[PDB]
Amino acid sequence: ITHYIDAAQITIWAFWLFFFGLIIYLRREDKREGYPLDSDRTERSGGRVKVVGFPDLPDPKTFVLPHNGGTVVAPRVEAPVAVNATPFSPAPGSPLVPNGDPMLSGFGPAASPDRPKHCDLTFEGLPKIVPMRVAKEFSIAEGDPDPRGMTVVGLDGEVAGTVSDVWVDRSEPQIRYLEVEVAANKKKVLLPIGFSRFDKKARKVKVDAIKAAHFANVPTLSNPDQVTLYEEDKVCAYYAGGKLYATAERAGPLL
Amino acid sequence: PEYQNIFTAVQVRAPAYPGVPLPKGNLPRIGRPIFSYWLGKIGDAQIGPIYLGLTGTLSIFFGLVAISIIGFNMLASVHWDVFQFLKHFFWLGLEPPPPQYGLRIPPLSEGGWWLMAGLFLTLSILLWWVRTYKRAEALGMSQHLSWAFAAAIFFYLVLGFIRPVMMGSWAKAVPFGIFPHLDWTAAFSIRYGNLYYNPFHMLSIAFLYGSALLFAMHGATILSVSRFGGDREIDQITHRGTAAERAALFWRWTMGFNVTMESIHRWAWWCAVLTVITAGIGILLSGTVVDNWYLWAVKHGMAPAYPEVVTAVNPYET
Amino acid sequence: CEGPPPGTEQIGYRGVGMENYYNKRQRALSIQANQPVESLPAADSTGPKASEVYQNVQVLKDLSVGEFTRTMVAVTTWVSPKEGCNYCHVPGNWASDDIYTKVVSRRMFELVRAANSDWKAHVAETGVTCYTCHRGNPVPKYAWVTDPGPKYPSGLKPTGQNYGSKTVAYASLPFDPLTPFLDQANEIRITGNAALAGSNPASLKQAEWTFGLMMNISDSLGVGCTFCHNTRAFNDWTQSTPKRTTAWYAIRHVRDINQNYIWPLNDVLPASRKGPYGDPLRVSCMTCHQAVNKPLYGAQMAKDYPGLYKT
Amino acid sequence: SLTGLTDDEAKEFHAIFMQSMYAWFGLVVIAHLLAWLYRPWL
Amino acid sequence: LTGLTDDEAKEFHAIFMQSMYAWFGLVVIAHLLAWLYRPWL
Amino acid sequence: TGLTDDEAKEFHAIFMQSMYAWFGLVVIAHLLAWLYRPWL
Amino acid sequence: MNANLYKIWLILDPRRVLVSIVAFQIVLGLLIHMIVLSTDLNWLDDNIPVSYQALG
Amino acid sequence: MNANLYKIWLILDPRRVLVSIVAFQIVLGLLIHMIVLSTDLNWLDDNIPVSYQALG
Amino acid sequence: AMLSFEKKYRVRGGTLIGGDLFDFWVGPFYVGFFGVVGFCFTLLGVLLIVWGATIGPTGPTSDLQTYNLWRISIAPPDLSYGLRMAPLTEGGLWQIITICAAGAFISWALREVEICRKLGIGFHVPFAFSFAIGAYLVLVFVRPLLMGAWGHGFPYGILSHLDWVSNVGYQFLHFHYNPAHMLAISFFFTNCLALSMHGSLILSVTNPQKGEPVKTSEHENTFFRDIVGYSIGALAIHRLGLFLALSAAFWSAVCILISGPFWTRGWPEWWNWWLELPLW
Ligand code: BCL
Ligand code: BCL
Ligand code: BCL
Ligand code: BCL
Ligand SMILES: CC[C@H]1c2cc3[nH]c4c(c3C)C(=O)[C@H](C(=O)OC)c4c3nc(cc4[nH]c(cc(n2)[C@@H]1C)c(C(C)=O)c4C)[C@@H](C)[C@@H]3CCC(=O)OC/C=C(/C)CCC[C@H](C)CCC[C@H](C)CCCC(C)C
Ligand SMILES: CC[C@H]1c2cc3[nH]c4c(c3C)C(=O)[C@H](C(=O)OC)c4c3nc(cc4[nH]c(cc(n2)[C@@H]1C)c(C(C)=O)c4C)[C@@H](C)[C@@H]3CCC(=O)OC/C=C(\C)CCC[C@H](C)CCC[C@H](C)CCCC(C)C
Ligand SMILES: CCCCCCCCCCCCCCCC(=O)OC[C@H](COP(=O)(O)OCCN)OC(=O)CCCCCCCCCCCCCCC
Ligand SMILES: COC(C)(C)C/C=C/C(C)=C/C=C/C(C)=C/C=C/C(C)=C/C=C\C=C(C)\C=C\C=C(C)\C=C\C=C(C)\C=C\CC(C)(C)OC
Ligand SMILES: [Ca+2]
Ligand SMILES: [Ca+2]
Ligand SMILES: [Fe+3]
Ligand SMILES: [Mg+2]
Repeated sequence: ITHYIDAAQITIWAFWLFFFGLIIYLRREDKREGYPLDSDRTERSGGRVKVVGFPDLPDPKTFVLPHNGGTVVAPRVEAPVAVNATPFSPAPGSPLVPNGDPMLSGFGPAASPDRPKHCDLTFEGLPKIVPMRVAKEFSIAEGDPDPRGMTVVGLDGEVAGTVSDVWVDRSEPQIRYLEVEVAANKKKVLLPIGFSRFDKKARKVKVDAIKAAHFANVPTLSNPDQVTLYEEDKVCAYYAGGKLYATAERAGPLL
Repeated sequence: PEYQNIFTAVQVRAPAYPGVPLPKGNLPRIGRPIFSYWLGKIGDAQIGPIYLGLTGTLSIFFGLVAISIIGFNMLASVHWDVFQFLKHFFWLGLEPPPPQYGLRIPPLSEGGWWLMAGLFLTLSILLWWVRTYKRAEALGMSQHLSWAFAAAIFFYLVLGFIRPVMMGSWAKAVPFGIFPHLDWTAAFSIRYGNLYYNPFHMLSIAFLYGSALLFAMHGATILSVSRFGGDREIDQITHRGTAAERAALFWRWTMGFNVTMESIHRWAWWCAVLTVITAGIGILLSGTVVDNWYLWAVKHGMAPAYPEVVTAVNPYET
Repeated sequence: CEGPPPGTEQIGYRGVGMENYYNKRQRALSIQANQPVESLPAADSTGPKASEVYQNVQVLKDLSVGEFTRTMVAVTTWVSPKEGCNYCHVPGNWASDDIYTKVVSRRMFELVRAANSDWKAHVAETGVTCYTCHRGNPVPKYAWVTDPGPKYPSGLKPTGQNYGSKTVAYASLPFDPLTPFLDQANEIRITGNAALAGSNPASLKQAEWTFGLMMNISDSLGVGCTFCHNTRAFNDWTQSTPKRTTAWYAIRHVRDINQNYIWPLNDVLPASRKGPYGDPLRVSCMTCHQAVNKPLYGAQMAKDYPGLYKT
Repeated sequence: SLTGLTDDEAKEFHAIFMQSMYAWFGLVVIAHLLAWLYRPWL
Repeated sequence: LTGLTDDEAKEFHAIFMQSMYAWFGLVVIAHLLAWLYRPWL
Repeated sequence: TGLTDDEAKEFHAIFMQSMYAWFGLVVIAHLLAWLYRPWL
Repeated sequence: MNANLYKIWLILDPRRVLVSIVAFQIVLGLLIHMIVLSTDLNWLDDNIPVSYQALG
Repeated sequence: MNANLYKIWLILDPRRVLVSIVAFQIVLGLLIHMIVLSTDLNWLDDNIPVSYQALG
Repeated sequence: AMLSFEKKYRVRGGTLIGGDLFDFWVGPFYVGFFGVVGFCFTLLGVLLIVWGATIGPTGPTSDLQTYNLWRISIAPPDLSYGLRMAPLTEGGLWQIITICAAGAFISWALREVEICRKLGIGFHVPFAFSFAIGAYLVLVFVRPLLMGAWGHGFPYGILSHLDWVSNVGYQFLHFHYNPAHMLAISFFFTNCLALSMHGSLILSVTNPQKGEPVKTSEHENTFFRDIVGYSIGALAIHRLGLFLALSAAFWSAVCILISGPFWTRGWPEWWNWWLELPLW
């Protein structure tokens, strides 16, 4: 006997039903941050219309933090935060332009959310990211130079200061920040390893993100022996603003 | 110029971590950890320690027996000549039993060793699955790894056990050998009328390509935000930072939508898992349900048609 | 490693990917190494027939004495040029059959006449001479015997595969497809004619034996699989090239040669012509083609020798 | 100045650059003459 | 600009040219020997 | 490198004698080889 | 040529141009030699002045 | 040439330059020998002055 | 609309070409010069694909014209056209769509560079996307050029390009033995394993067993040391995943680039250099 329907055809159709169900599941999970959307439709509706697209948002999940750190929920209602910028044009879809000195505006690649004002912790409950002054069990791996005492140069090759310490991850041993004693003001500021190139034979750290004089305004730590999530983002974002803001040419275009 | 965060320029050292303490009933870990400078250039310099209870000890014993039976038979097939074993290594193999034996345990001289290696490798893998399950349980972690491992085991089982049993013959299973298992792969497509026309083969390719697409995207995305600590995905997930915001906006502005730091790992999980689910289903249907995938595709209207520029008289017709 | 550009030829419809690539410098040197020996001047075709002039002519009966002498000169250059006429002849007695080379040669004449007259579905009008196989050597360079493969210990049965073998072009596929398919006549087809399972008992290992034979065939002709197949449907004659039809008859031709011409000569051949299993050196695609799609790049030698055709 | 060179330094680089390029171009012409005399291609 | 003094760049140039000229000399000898044995043009 | 100017003179002296010594062996081996199996 | 052409090095990096020329030329030289060898002008395998493999 | 050509070493790093030359030359020498060995100029398998395997 | 945290990142500038002229978004999409340029290439290419489906291989009235999604095929020219432009109905349509595709892809990558400049992030993603583009260009530009005809490109058809892959592969008898292909596949498989391991680990520590708090960096490292005696690290797994995926694309491009231009015999026979070493 012959039939057009066969088991291979049945099974492939069954797969499509599963797969489209899976995609809808995934798109819901994708909306646990950043939704509902900031639109001009919600503004004029007086907030009546929430823009969420399809599928709609999932019910909130809870993240229980260790060491009695509290509970995080997702999705969550997050308060609007003023933008320190003015639109270049009033038309929708236009960019904005930072107010004041761009490096210091907290806008564009200088921007960042306000992370929590407590430190990431080791499993045992100590501050995770700390200078080698504090975690004395750490050493420099034999074969590699000690960054302490190296001179830090900005994007234009001028001396910004000297490395005064190294900040390490106690959970997963690696350098996360260099501590820079800034020549101009004698403050000690963090420098993320992600923005640092070593010139080993010269014992120099090169920082392409900012000029030497920009080190004077790197955001400062409340406590010299630990760093909060909040301060980590403020530090890293300040260097990143330099990628677009630190010189005029960086605005573009090429042509 | 900028630091790309591909290689660690300056490593630091601390006393080796012995690991998160395990609950009562777990055995103490074994090994004195060492440090590799060159591994420390690309990743973690620490090697060891390792956990080894009953599950893993049994797994490793079964697995070494299986591997040794294969290597032994390869060397015997060049008459113990170690130099010819190195010459022909990629060609040598441990061969499935002849078709005359069906699914019966075949003689030691002609297929018994294949059947024993498949049995003992399979038990070794199943026990390794239990190991991945137990190691998550002892740390209080969920079982995502063992579920994905089970999907790969499903495909492996279909190749060497389920389909051969359904088809009535160990001779239809896979040989243990480098080039021999490539012969088997090509011959399987030939025998079943071109695996390109198997729709679960097409899906498995979409998901294998998609896995490389997604790890290239995600790997590169995270390194581009590692300057903001984006590689620390636990705290970016509980406490969204500018790493996670910039990652999502890069993709939203590029292609119109984006995921979250947690949910990209769900996309990645399913893409990889569906590679081997669809692969198992595709092989499971070959020979049992569909005997010629090209003709199955003709029947369901899928095969392209071309202007005829070559053609051959069938001498069986003449 | 080779250097670009390769020579190229389109075989199938644009975009189907049926294309041939070859190395130009190796092709030119192959052509030089596959030169055909210039035909002898035409002989007088008159006078009494060899059937009535000579004492023991059993095959070349109807040639004139001139054409017969010319034929003997030709086979001497093609088969035994270093040794000369008496490679096949008892000194002082041309009629005598008391030398194994003459008995073999008599049957070789029948082989060639049968190929040129009865197997044109394969060799067309080009045909074959003694030279096609022998190339000036008494023992053809590319004859074959059943291959025992590497030694195993006595308690393990050889698999017949999983070994680096030139015979299947260095794959680990079953390395002796010559004995089961070009001597014996095992079934080559494994592909089903219905989409759904239920009527095709062929096996994956049979697919591998067939694949091994197809490696040997391709290597023997210096071609890829698309010389004869559209590989989206290896079995489908309507999508194959006309070379596949020719190859089908060539397989049956080779079987006829080995079963009916070489094997019955085994007892008169010396032990030096036999493999470890006692079987005689015999014929494959490589013996004539010698890695070229047509022997001698298709040079038409046989047409100039009337004694190489039946009646 | 956009490259940090002085007007005196750019004059000096140009002089050496031009002489070195002309010398390299000279060797190129010599080789094409030999090539032309041995294997004319036009 | 390379951390080399004008006198250092002058000395390195003298040794560089004498060495490059000497290497080129061996190349000519070798190509002379090769041309005598197997002329390729 | 850290070598003084005299440390380069000394190393260069031993290096050149060593390399020349090695090169003398290669010539003898190639003379022996040419006599046994001339390849040109 | 203009009298003030030397002012090009007040606007283009001398070291970048030199490296760029050097890289371009070595690549072009390799490209042209392989192009010429792929044609009838081929001087290696042209059996001229004589074929040396024919010597035995 | 020019009297002030030496100043190139104020522009290009002498050592790197040195090292690059040694690497290019060794690779070029391996490459050219291989290329010549794959042409009619092959001096190893040309049976000149004799074939030493024909002696066996 | 914008993500609820997005407005503070929508900065002016960072373009490579265009400046204020095209420096704007359209809904979620950033546009810019390469958005406009890429949009034109993209819309043209797609519409020429639909036009090619509309007329089929031999005209819209023949039995070969089809809108069946699996059977639509736009094919390259005959090899006899060499490096010339074929007539539109004889493969030239494929050639124009190819140029559109390359321009769409490259414009997409440069748009990605402008987005990285706005966000002040590294350039890893457009760098990585360049490997996929490079493989596509090996397939339709470098390898066809080295063999002398644009007709060596693959056809634009969902199933018809699988026929191309099959017939190009079997030109080399047993393509599995291509050494760069074996290496590339090893990277594809290893990448899929690594991706499932990485996805699993992040989800299992952020979604632990009921009653458990979110797990730590120490748990992540401990977990794979417990299974395999080694942990590569949370930064390095992303280095590794990028290395495996780019290596898979790179050795793919190499493996097709040598198939024809640098090797013409069967692929198993390449391994005879090994078998023929005078050691055995
Ligand atoms: C017809 C074909 C000809 C022939 C004609 C040619 C011609 C013409 C020439 C050669 C040249 C050479 N030929 Mg030849 N050649 C023939 C057959 C041979 C055979 C053989 C077995 O048949 C051998 C082995 C040689 C060998 C050689 C070399 C002696 C020489 C190339 C040296 C070089 O590359 O400098 C490399 C350059 C350097 C500056 C090397 C510097 C040394 C440094 C210090 C090495 C340090 C080690 C290094 C740092 C290691 C790297 C670090 C790693 C990480 C380990 N020829 C025949 C008979 N040959 C050339 C020559 O003689 O040059 C003068 C040359 O001009
Ligand atoms: C026709 C074919 C020839 C032949 C002609 C050649 C030619 C020509 C040469 C060799 C050379 C060598 N041959 Mg041979 N060779 C043949 C067959 C063999 C066989 C064999 C099993 O058949 C063996 C194992 C060897 C072994 C050797 C080594 C002794 C040597 C390579 C040394 C090296 O690489 O140093 C590299 C290491 C360094 C540079 C480090 C620095 C120096 C150190 C201290 C060297 C150690 C001392 C050295 C081994 C002493 C041996 C020198 C003798 C005079 C041979 N030959 C035959 C019969 N052979 C070469 C040689 O003799 O060099 C002197 C050489 O020129
Ligand atoms: C029939 C075809 C011809 C042929 C005709 C051409 C023509 C025409 C030219 C070459 C040129 C070159 N040929 Mg050719 N060439 C042939 C066969 C060869 C073979 C061979 C194994 O068969 C070799 C290895 C060479 C090698 C070379 C190089 C010496 C040179 C280009 C190098 C480069 O990229 O410059 C890039 C390097 C730089 C820019 C460095 C800058 C200056 C430095 C400091 C000097 C380097 C040394 C210099 C090359 C000295 C050699 C000059 C001689 C006159 C050759 N040719 C044959 C037989 N060839 C070209 C040349 O000589 O340019 C002057 C050139 O015009
Ligand atoms: C009989 C046939 C042969 C065979 C013949 C060949 C041939 C011939 C080729 C391969 C190629 C590959 N083969 Mg193979 N191969 C065989 C069997 C195998 C098996 C197996 C399990 O047996 C596997 C694992 C592989 C694996 C591979 C990969 C290494 C490689 C494909 C990946 C690639 O190119 O990425 C690179 C990725 C790309 C090229 C994609 C580019 C994407 C572009 C830049 C963006 C597109 C955007 C898109 C249009 C957007 C649409 C938007 C939406 C509509 C919204 N092959 C057999 C034995 N194989 C191919 C290769 O290496 O190509 C380079 C190739 O040409
Ligand atoms: C999503 C689908 C993909 C996938 C998923 C996947 N695979 C997985 C997992 C997952 C989620 C695991 O959790 C599991 C794993 O543990 O990975 C780290 C596994 C795994 N995937 C593996 C391999 C693998 N997966 C493959 C594929 C894939 N895996 C997919 C593409 C491939 C391919 C592509 O062919 C291979 C080759 C192993 C690394 C591991 C399963 C290991 C296992 O079962 O081990 C038991 C078997 C043995 C043979 C044990 C032998 C013991 C060793 C020889 C060590 C010897 C020790 C001895 C004490 C030495 C003493 C010597 C003295 C001298 C000192
Ligand atoms: C290099 C490792 C892997 C990789 C990485 C990679 N790919 C990437 C990226 C990266 C890092 C991106 O950033 C980029 C992206 O934005 O992804 C969301 C992209 C991407 N990789 C994509 C596809 C993709 N990548 C693949 C592969 C891979 N990408 C690798 C294996 C494949 C395979 C394997 O086949 C495909 C199908 C897209 C999702 C996206 C690029 C989107 C883009 O360029 O948009 C512009 C173009 C269009 C909107 C359509 C253009 C239409 C053409 C003008 C006409 C069509 C012509 C085409 C040639 C026809 C083909 C027909 C048949 C073959 C069916
Ligand atoms: C051919 C037939 C189809 C073939 C398809 C095969 C699919 C199964 C094979 C793979 C096995 C996966 C096992 C693990 C699963 C898992 O792990 O899911 C659990 C995790 C959640 O865990 P957590 O991280 O939240 O917390 C961990 C703490 N316990 O993820 C998911 O919820 C994924 C969501 C499931 C996907 C939904 C699909 C719905 C389809 C609906 C179709 C409707 C059509 C109706 C038509 C009438
Ligand atoms: C001499 O060698 C020594 C001793 C030194 C050690 C060296 C060992 C070496 C070199 C080993 C090399 C091994 C290699 C190269 C292996 C390559 C293997 C490959 C590529 C394998 C690929 C695929 C194989 C598969 C998928 C096989 C699957 C088989 C299965 C699933 C069989 C299951 C069988 C079962 C469950 C049997 C049950 C028996 C029953 C219950 C039915 O009994 C009645
Ligand atoms: Ca010449
Ligand atoms: Ca010689
Ligand atoms: Fe991740
Ligand atoms: Mg096999």
